[PDB]
Amino acid sequence: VQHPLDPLTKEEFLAVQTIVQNKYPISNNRLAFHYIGLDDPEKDHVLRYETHPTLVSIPRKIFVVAIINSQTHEILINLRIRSIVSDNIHNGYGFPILSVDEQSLAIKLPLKYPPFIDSVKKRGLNLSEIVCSSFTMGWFGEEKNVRTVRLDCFMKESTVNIYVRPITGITIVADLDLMKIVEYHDRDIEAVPTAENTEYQVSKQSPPFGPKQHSLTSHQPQGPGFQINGHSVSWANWKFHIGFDVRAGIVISLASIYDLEKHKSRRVLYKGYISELFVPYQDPTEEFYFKTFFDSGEFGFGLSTVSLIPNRDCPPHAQFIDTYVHSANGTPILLKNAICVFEQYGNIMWRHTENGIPNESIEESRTEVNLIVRTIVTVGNYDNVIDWEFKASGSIKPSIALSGILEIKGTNIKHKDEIKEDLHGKLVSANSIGIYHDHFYIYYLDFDIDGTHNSFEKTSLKTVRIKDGSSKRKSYWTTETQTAKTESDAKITIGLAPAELVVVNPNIKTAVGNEVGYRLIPAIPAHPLLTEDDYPQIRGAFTNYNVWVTAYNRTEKWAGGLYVDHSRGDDTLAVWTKQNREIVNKDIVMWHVVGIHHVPAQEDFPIMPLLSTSFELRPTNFFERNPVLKTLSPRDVAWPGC
Amino acid sequence: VQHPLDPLTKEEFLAVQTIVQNKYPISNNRLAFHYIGLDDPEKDHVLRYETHPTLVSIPRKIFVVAIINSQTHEILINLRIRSIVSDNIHNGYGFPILSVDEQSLAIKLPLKYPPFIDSVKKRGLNLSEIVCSSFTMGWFGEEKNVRTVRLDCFMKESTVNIYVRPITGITIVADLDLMKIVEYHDRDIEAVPTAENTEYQVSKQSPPFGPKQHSLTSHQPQGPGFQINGHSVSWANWKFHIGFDVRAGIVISLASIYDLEKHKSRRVLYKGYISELFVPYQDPTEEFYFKTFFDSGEFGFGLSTVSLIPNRDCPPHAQFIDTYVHSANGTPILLKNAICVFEQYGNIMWRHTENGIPNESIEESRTEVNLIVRTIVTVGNYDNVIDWEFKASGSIKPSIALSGILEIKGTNIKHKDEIKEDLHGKLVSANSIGIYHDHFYIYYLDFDIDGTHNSFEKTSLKTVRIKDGSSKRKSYWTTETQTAKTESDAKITIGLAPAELVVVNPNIKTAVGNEVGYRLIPAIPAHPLLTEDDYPQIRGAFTNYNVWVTAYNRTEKWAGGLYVDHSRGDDTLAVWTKQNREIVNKDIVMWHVVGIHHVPAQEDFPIMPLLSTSFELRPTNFFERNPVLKTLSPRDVAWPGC
Ligand SMILES: *[C@@H]1O[C@H](CO)[C@@H](O)[C@H](O)[C@H]1NC(C)=O
Ligand SMILES: *[C@@H]1O[C@H](CO)[C@@H](O)[C@H](O)[C@H]1NC(C)=O
Ligand SMILES: *[C@@H]1O[C@H](CO)[C@@H](O)[C@H](O)[C@H]1NC(C)=O
Ligand SMILES: *[C@@H]1O[C@H](CO)[C@@H](O)[C@H](O)[C@H]1NC(C)=O
Ligand SMILES: [Cu+2]
Ligand SMILES: [Cu+2]
Ligand SMILES: [Mn+2]
Ligand SMILES: [Mn+2]
Ligand SMILES: [Xe]
Ligand SMILES: [Xe]
Ligand SMILES: [Xe]
Ligand SMILES: [Xe]
Repeated sequence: VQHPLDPLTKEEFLAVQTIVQNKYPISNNRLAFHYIGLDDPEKDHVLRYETHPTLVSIPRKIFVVAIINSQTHEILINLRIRSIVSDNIHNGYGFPILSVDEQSLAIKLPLKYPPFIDSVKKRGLNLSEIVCSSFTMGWFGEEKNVRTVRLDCFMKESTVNIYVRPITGITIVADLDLMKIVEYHDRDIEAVPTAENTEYQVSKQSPPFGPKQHSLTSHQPQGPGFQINGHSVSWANWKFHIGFDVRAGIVISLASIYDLEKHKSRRVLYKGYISELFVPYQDPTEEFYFKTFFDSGEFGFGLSTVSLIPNRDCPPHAQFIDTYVHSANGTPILLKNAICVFEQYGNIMWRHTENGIPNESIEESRTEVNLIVRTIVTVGNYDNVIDWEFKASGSIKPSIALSGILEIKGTNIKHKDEIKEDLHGKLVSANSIGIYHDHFYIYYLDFDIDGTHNSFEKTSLKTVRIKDGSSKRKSYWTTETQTAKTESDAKITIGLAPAELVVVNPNIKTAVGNEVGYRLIPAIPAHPLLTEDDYPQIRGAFTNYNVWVTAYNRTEKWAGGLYVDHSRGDDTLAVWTKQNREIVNKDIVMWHVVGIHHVPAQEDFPIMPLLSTSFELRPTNFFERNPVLKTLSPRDVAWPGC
Repeated sequence: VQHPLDPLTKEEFLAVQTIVQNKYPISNNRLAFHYIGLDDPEKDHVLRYETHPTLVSIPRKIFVVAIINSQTHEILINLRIRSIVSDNIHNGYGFPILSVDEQSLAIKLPLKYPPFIDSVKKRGLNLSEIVCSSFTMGWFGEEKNVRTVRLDCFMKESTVNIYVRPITGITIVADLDLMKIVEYHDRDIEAVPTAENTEYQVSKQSPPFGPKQHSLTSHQPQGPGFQINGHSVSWANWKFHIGFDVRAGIVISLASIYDLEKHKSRRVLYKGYISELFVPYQDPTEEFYFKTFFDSGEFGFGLSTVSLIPNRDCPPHAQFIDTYVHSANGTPILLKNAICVFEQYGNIMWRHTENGIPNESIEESRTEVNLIVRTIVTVGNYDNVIDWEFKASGSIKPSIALSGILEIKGTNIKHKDEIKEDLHGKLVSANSIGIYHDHFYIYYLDFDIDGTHNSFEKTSLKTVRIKDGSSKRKSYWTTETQTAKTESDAKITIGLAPAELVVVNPNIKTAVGNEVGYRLIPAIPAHPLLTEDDYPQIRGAFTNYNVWVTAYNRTEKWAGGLYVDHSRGDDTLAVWTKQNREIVNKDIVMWHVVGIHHVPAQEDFPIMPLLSTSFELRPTNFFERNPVLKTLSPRDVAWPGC
């Protein structure tokens, strides 16, 4: 019943807590769990299990990152035999994911800190309605290596929208290990933006409302087209596994599509997730220079996954999957409605109207039903709606949509005509600067296109000029396909030259002889605007290209490095690929960076309408012909479906 | 009841036919109507009519392009008084949109032409199962200016999928005025691809089918959220007018959004349509060198609009709008279900989960209902699904999706290993080359952002390096806004440098002082790969940039020129902008070129799954704040049961 790639259960978190506590009792040890996740089973074992799932036995192994007595420990546990197989101290740079508990403690410190109390009083602000939040500080060339954060504070009072009410102008640094403020500098007095009209909760808003949106009700006469057996999904011609990890968030594994013509299930994607985020702000002053969050490695995408609100975050009749996370003391926490799965209707699958045959009317239009797997991750002010969409046609469409709250920098300025220098953002409301920033996400995409042995092909589009009278045309374009030999050949800056980027299996061809493959259709690319030598850009060097390909390696999981808080950037994707390994006809992995540059506008305030992005992974000579040529539209059914 | 921008009614087409026949009787004149459309009412009159629609009287004026006795006539008619106001002969280069009737005659010619009959017999093909199609030939520097086309032929037999069964290797040129074949060269014998498994009609396919897709049934308890009064749509906070023209196809006009905070209807888009298409093939041999269709100007997007199939091309409960087109003799033809309007559910409008306030759980997620207006244009083998999507948030999202059939070049080659030279396409099936080609579409977007006096702003994102020790950061980015002064400043190649492109009203600002505007968020851009001096690229010079801005001019409607068939490219958007007019704080128009490079894959055969493209027009300081801050989700209703 339990699949080897399943997320950790309540029971497994408790056994981990127990096994680690046994070695390090809380009576004589300060013990904090900062990561508890499944140690990836060896791929060859997983592939053996797939073909004989009743026979192949894989032990559940757990990787744990724990701070014990102010030292970072890496602990591997075999849960079958309830033993610790290894326990090593991390000696390199960087620190684990911040825990929720230590943040909850850190944000109370300013409220009892006499210099903060005096700064607050001098501004005439109500101390009892201040909330603070912990921001990571990264690394800026210093040799000092301590677990410090910056604490920023905000007014609440008549609104819960705290992020639009900063108390701007105060430096507070807190050491999380010591749990105390180690630096304080009250620099500038800035007005706190009003609470008026910042409220986003319907219960706290007043009329008028509008425009009115008409309701819709719907029903599937034969129920859902997908079945979830534990974490294993069967839907239409697809099978895949839904996993979940406290750091990565959602993980799509073992994605295979049934080829009706060949009567065989065929692998596309062994493993797909978001490996890291990078959200660099563009305000170089003391107020914000340090704010370039790596959400996944600094806060945990899984740890920060929210409960989906039925009928809103997912359509009605969506099916929900609960997951478990853990707290700092190792206790499992139920995360209700962490993921949902639903079907989407209305799309045209394909069509043709034929009018070229005299005296014949021919038309055919068919519709598709698509599958969406959705999860939502909220880190502080940003909400990220993460979707994986599957289509019978074989396309997979990973998408990310952004909402939430702008990070506001407070200012005395009320109108644009008062601005006399670069504010490093747009004035989106009185006293409110929306600071310029980027969102970069990098996907790990372990394609095993019809098997593990794959290659990466760049199909360049090139212009040929005809000068020799051999045609009336002066020009045309044609393709020129190059196989990337090493990792340096697969570092692509999209938009420099026209090309299709394809992962193929060179060992498997269609009957006419084309290598089977999948191609990336990207959205308009964001490129880094920081300099390559800037400290946050070194740490976020995984954003240096839009696409990368590496040789598959178990231990290469996290693009910003295993330890991201205060990282020096000596363990990123950029660093790994300096080895310049061979990537021809072997197990390879694609990494794809997506992102936007955010120039805030007034529409983003006080809460922001969804901005949707997407890319498509499209079968490209994977099938002999259109895989949905023989796929029928869903039947028409008169309301109410009986 | 009749709005000035309404499409031509049956009655109006008949009056036009009558008026023109009365001056040019068919007893003494050869008369063909190639275009009959609404002569655009003057803008200042239309704006006056909007404010007083019961009082302002605009005469319906009709523009007609007719070939009369082998001369092209331009005829303007005032229908109120049933008179011809002007009748001028076109003396320049190029010819009108091909009529359906003359093509029907032209495609029969090969079947009675003894050299074709002999060429067909020599290949052993069944003459009674051959169908031919007329292809435009453009212009390639020759001084000759006649209405010729290339005729290509196809086998039918056990399939209606003719385009995948070419008879390749025969040149046939026919003069449409003379209605005869004026050139014939049988060059090469190529195998005709098999009919086997080319069928896309469900009634002509055999098992097995799959995967099974589950049905859905739906109902709106309070009916549709939109009303259509004639051609004027009211939905949510939008009003706009749906028009139709035999050349352009669908036209969206007078799009205004109600701003609840200001209690006022505010203009965004005066007029939006697809002005031209350009589909250059990349085979320079005698077989295809000439094939670079300008769909709209050569065949008519409106004339080529198909009837939408209920429940397939549009979801159930969509509302349909009939239009009229015309035949060559000027008779109105009813086009049932030419356009549909429906509402789309499921999207998150915005959300936030707040976890930063100790001991408080705060979450809010709202959904939006969006509006889709759809039409489908099929020219030969290509099907284009054209959508205009409106959102309560103010975004407009025009989209184009592509399906239909590949244009196949027949060949004796069965496997890729047999290929010894550039075939100018991919081998997608035995004997079947899918020839490389592009699709370029150009949109006319007459934004009148909260009024007619607008400017075009390029907000460049620039990297600044800090060297002088004033920050721990080495770098950041900021914005630099430049207003385009003249047309040369507004010719944008997207992807060269990072920037937001915004149309603003410089005379209207938000209370905090930002200019009201709308911004373009484009898809990954296609750029021309023909040389600029190639004959098709001169004719299609409107594709030379992704974005253009011109001063509003009534007569500048068609980006490839008024007369496209055999054009020399002396009347394109590129030519008009050599005037380099001023475009600061005045009535301006944006043109946006969208497109793809199509490298055919086997999945595209024998009929192709939908490839969807889109861009967003997003309000950018247009509103004081998030316009849907106070918009409530549609109410949830439980399935009633049985
Ligand atoms: C400060 O805030 C508290 C609520 O947390 C309120 O009871 C009190 O009256 C406030 N003080 C002032 C000066 O407004
Ligand atoms: C896997 O990658 C890491 C470095 O990123 C390295 O320590 C290890 O040797 C690699 N293993 C292989 C098989 O190359
Ligand atoms: C040619 O096709 C017709 C049907 O259009 C059929 O009746 C006839 O027998 C065919 N002849 C050959 C040579 O197959
Ligand atoms: C309006 O457009 C036409 C065609 O491009 C041109 O001949 C005319 O001069 C234009 N008006 C101005 C003032 O540019
Ligand atoms: Cu942002
Ligand atoms: Cu195409
Ligand atoms: Mn792989
Ligand atoms: Mn305008
Ligand atoms: Xe995004
Ligand atoms: Xe890919
Ligand atoms: Xe498209
Ligand atoms: Xe725009």
